[PDB]
Amino acid sequence: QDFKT
Amino acid sequence: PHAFKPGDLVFAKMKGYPHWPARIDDIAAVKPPPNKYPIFFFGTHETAFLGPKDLFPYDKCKDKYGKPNKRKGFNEGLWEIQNNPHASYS
Repeated sequence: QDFKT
Repeated sequence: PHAFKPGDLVFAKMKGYPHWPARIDDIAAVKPPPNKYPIFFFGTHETAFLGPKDLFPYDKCKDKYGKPNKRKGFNEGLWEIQNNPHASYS
């Protein structure tokens, strides 16, 4: 998971 | 109409971005808060947690939001949702 800011 | 379930294709709205091609992901991982879903954004391959109020069914809404943008990653995302929406982008 690459969390969107 | 039914509740969103993993694999459903949508346009997803986040603060300060256009409605973006995306899919409801499987939580198989940080788990969303109540009545929010994990969202994989096509193009940038990022994740976030959004409630249904920001989630727009793909085939109903694509005529409205599926037009190319000049925004980094958007057109790539249109390609992804149109050609292999259920692939691994890991």
